[PDB]
Amino acid sequence: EEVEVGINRLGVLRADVDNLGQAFINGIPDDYLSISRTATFSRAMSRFFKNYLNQLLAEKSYKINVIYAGGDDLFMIGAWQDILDFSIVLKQKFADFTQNKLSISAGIGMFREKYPVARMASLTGDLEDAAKDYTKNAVTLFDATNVFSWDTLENDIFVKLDAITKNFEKLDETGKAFIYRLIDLLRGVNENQQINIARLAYTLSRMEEKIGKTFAQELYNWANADRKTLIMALEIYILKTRE
Amino acid sequence: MKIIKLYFESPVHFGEKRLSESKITFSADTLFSALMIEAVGLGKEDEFYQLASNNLVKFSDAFPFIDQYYYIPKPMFNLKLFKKLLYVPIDSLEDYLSFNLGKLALSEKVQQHDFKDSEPYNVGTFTFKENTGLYVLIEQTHPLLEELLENLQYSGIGGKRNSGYGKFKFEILEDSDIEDLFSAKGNRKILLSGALPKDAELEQALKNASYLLERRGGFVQSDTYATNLVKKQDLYVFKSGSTFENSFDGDIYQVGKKGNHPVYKYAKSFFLEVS
Amino acid sequence: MKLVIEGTIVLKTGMHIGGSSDFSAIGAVASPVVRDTLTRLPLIPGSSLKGKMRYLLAKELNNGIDQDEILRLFGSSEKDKIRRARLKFNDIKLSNLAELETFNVSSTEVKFENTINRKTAVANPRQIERVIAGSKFDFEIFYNLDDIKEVEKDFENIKQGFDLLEFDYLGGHGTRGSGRIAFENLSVITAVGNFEKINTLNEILGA
Amino acid sequence: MKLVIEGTIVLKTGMHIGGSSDFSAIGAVASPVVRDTLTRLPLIPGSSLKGKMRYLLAKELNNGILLNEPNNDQDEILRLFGSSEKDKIRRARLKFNDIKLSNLAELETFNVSSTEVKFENTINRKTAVANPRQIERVIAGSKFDFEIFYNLDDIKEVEKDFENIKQGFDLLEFDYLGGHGTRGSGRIAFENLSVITAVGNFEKINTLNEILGA
Amino acid sequence: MKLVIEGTIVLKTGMHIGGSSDFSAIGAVASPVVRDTLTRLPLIPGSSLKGKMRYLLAKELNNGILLNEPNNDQDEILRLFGSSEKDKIRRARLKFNDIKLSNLAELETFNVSSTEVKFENTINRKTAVANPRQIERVIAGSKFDFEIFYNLDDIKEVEKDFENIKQGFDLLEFDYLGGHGTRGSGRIAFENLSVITAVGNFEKINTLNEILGA
Amino acid sequence: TELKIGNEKVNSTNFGDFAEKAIRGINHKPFVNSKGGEQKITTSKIRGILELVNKVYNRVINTNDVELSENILADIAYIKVKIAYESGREPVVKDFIQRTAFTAAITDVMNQRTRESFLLFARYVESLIAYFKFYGGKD
Amino acid sequence: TELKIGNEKVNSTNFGDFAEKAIRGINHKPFVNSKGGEQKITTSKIRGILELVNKVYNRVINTNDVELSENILADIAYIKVKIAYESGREPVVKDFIQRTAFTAAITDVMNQRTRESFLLFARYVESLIAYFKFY
Repeated sequence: EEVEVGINRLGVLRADVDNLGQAFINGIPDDYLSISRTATFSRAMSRFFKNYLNQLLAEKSYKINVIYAGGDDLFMIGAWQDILDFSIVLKQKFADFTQNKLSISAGIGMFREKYPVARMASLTGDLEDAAKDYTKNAVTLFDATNVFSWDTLENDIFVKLDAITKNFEKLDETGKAFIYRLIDLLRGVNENQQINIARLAYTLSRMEEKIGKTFAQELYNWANADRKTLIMALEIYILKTRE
Repeated sequence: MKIIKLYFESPVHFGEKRLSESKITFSADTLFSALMIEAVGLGKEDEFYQLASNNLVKFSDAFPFIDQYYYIPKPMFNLKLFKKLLYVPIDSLEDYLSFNLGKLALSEKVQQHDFKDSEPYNVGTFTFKENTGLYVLIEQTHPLLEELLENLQYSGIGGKRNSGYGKFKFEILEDSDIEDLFSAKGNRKILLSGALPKDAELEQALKNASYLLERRGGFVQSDTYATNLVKKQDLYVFKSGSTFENSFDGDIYQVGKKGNHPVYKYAKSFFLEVS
Repeated sequence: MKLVIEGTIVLKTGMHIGGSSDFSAIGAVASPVVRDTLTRLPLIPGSSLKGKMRYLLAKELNNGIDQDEILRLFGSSEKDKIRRARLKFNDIKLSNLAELETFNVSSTEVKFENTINRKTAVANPRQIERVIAGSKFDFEIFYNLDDIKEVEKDFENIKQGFDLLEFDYLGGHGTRGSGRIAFENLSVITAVGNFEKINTLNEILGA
Repeated sequence: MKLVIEGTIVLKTGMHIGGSSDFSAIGAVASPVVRDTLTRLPLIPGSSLKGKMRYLLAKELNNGILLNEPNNDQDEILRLFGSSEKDKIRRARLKFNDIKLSNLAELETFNVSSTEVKFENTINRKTAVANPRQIERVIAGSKFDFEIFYNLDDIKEVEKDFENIKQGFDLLEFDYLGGHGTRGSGRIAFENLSVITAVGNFEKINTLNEILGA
Repeated sequence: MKLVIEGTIVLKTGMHIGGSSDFSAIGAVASPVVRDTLTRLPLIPGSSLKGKMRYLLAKELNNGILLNEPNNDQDEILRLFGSSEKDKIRRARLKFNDIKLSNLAELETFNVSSTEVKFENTINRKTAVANPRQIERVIAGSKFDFEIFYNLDDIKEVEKDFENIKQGFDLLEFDYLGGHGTRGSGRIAFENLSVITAVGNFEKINTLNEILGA
Repeated sequence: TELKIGNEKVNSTNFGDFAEKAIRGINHKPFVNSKGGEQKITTSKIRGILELVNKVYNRVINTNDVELSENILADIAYIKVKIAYESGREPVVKDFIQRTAFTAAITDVMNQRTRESFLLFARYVESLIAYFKFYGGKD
Repeated sequence: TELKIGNEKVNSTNFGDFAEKAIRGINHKPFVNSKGGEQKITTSKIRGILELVNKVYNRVINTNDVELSENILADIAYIKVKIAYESGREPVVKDFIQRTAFTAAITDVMNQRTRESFLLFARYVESLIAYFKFY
């Protein structure tokens, strides 16, 4: 009830570290071995997780509760607007902690506030397990149909959410029935294609005097080029612009 | 040696411990318990228990099978040496010296109340896809076993009855070229049921044993057992895909003493002998 | 003995039933209907059919006061009396999908509802997915017979429950135009063994 | 003991109702009337009729205003349409049904389809510039044969329940039923109202059938 | 209670209105009159009547000018016709109906049709190159029985509400209704205006009736 | 679902790009009038053609059968003769029809006489409206 | 929906195509003048033919009765006498009335006495205007 901005929904997070099993099948080789060195890696990873994650959630005042900690177990529960943008900085902090060697598979889902947490944890562990095999670095967003790699997430969606948020808040008479109609024609192009792309071109033409003579061109070329990363972008814009 | 293929029309529910889980097979004691509950249904209890006491209806536990491939769990070989693998074909094991059965689900239910709040509860399940299912293996087939199996396909193997999950249509389709593996004598034995040897032969049965204990035992249903639901004595069998040198032979233990009728637990060996 | 109750569920409207733990998109329907996890064809849980029959037996039988027959026919787990459930239900899948595509229409429709606030007249749209009317669900029920003297009484009080369900719904948002069923060509046939007086059961289901 | 409220609803104007709001053609009619997907007959839901009946009765069983939630309003309305409080929950004694078009053949004798498209527009006050909308609505004179289940349990309030459902019907006679009503659509009038038992004859169905068929 | 406003609308000329939804000959009239789709009688939609009396009332209730929005205008005019502003939604007290033709009986005594065709053209002011078109419009002297429902919920404002619905009718008397009105079509008039309570009897029904029939 | 109109076969996979290419060929190679100058087809007549199709497209939607009734085919033949008549009066719309072939498309609808063929034709025509408004067309 | 005009049937599917092939026959053997030479029917004569039909069509269209009015059949006879006057005036409208079976269609409209027969006749005539203006 503190987050009176977006949709009143509760998000949970499941995660683990990529390629960790092969990292312990063959830890350090013969020719450059002393005994003591490989323990420092694992203690650095463990102390990174516990101390660094506790400090990171402390310093930016996140509405996130934490259950596990580890490279195989990580479960946090909180507001979706606070754990969705914690995932990218989690990716960045574990990326530059590992010096871009070991990466993250993560799974984030969105839940009703009154919901059994055992059901949440099972469903989001399976959601991450959909993103886990995709191993490769990837995060899935609330469903097995939306699985994105980390750079795809960060770059593609968080500029195609930043552009949507930057443009549609400048306009007092487009948000958000036009965004709902654009979503409805965009999510249905998967089965029939030239019909929805033609209606999309026509309706981007007819809003080109309101949403912008530039903006409709990026909406058209983004819908042609990378439209799965825009339907999720408009979806999370809708979810964070609720009420 | 015989096969009983079980093609399921519906999602099934085989739990380990609770309701919200499921697994993809059911053990031998589950099948025996179900069959002699049906023999209670038709009044041939003691003859059936004596027929399983005298080892004429010794049988396996149920195993996954896809189209013309029958699988077993990976035998726990204690060699020098895939960790995400579960099953290997029974005619393809020695080369180890392409797997999709179905998808689990949580169909989620409620109990309605009139004036009280409605009570929600979730049931774990598994669905076999089209040309798949399960099968068991028996020895020296019996007409009474055929008479009792047809009463079980119309009353539900599985956990949750009568609403409305585990249901199947069985078919023998007797073996052609798999009983030779059973007759193939080998230097390294593989169990294929949740066996527990008797206390006489237990300590001689660990010369190279690579077993896994697995707790079995739950509540007890009847119209006349103990006037409320009681547990049974939990009995501690080996897991199916265990691996041995000394073959034992278990037996069927009475774990029900307090109620008027007894309660049994099938646990006897069913071996596959290889190199 | 053991008897099979056969028939079908011809649907007159609605049947929104159940509800899954899939993530509700903004998009299309939130709170979707229950469908099989592999084939994704709409089916009803046999537990919901079982529970509507149990409920509609319960509210009418011994009207004025649970009872024997509500446990004689549908199982019990009480601390004094425990009975095996005489019926046997299976989950019922959609049958006539071939001729429900001869009309070139989908198996499941999406229904668009809302409430309005009485205070502010602000609408609140919801989409609910439900199977289309005119579905036919071919169902089979087996019967755990254990006493010949009660077959006629059991069959006259399940046929009574067979017709009482036609005037009630089956699952989902019932009192706003859903779930209304009808039962076509109900019959009985012995599974195994051979029962003698199957004629009265077959006619009382055909009545 | 479990009754059927059988009658009909005729349409005297308009009535656009329902409708997937996804996207039409460029083309063509926006916001269609929802139909039965099988038989392609336009229908009213049980939800539309039940919500409109419950709204009007709670204006009259107040009397006058209604600034309330659907739950905490009355006793004689919760008895009929149901409530969902934590402990003061009352099972809905009514059951609404989906109501599909019945006199299609009588329209076919007049050789018209069961619905029309109504061209409407909007004039901006700044510019005198139109904004045409095409709205599909059913035709007037279509009859909607309907049946509402009344699951009787208590005898001392049947007469009160049926007389207030009669005043609910004749109150809905003077209001629209869904859609662009204040723009002149959706006006309905009820005919041949009757109630008939499930099996056999119950009792006092004549007093109910005279307070209903008024 | 609920107030039912009943009168009739005679036509003095023309009234071309609407546009179908039907095929036109090469031939002949394109843009025909909007008709009933069942009985093929002409109708003025209640939306069109609502739009013109709303525009004329909202025009006159300021000073004779307006450039605002429909949801952003006077409190009385929203009290009658309704709004959809995101904070206050005033539920519309008035409720129009589609008004199909009434006196087809007496117009067939003259053996005239229900509608005429108007041959009318455009002259290019440079080249004198003509361009003809045919417009279908309703025969003058046609009488439309209309019925308006008014939600009696307040007491203090009904006399205020019926002084400016009468003034709205009187303003639309001096104006056209639909179609080519500035070229001489759609001039209407009102007569036998009567108010009648739908159920029961409001006590101040007399002072409404003489503020109506004045 | 095939409709080989004048040069290609347009199923429900390759018509909107065909309409896009046809209009893009129009608004970069426009019609030269018989008077000296350049003439582009006005929005009002192409929209008139559009709702000329739509007033039977609104009747084809609410049908379940594939073979359309004689009423529908009567309206289709009427649409063909109206396309011919408006095509006859001004040559600009005449080679709009001859350039993006409605007439071959509409007579293939008159040949196949099936519901899905007319739906494919309707989506083709509205996509011509769409990409006429989009590329080059004033909005 | 029949219009068995003089030799064959044109239904409500190919009335435009029948007008198309009729006019296609006209403008490939155009009427040799009685003084020697070629002429076409002008637009005003054929437009007057269309208006002469559509005066009746406007009255017919909005009456749902399948039986044509007894007043309407009189106006169909007046169509017949008007095309008789114009056809007797000039030879080009004489064989334009002859070739496209105009009189045969109008007699069959007397014979059928149904609204849909007249409507399909008007369909046919406006398709004649359509394919005449297309060439």
